Amino acid sequence: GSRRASVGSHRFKVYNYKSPTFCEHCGTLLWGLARQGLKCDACGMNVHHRCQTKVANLCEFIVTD
Ligand SMILES: [Zn+2]
Ligand SMILES: [Zn+2]
Repeated sequence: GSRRASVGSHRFKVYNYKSPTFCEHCGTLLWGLARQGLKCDACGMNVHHRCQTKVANLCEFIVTD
């Protein structure tokens, strides 16, 4: 089946956003045409590069057997 996992760290990777997107740590716009911020590979959370180390929430995602 599947489980709702909740883990201690995100897996952030630089991402190229295609529409105006806001930082899920600080709230403000991820500015630019490209490389505007980091998307978590596991849950999709978007943050600024400069906000990465400040992120304090759990990373939640569905795991399917
Ligand atoms: Zn995450
Ligand atoms: Zn931010």
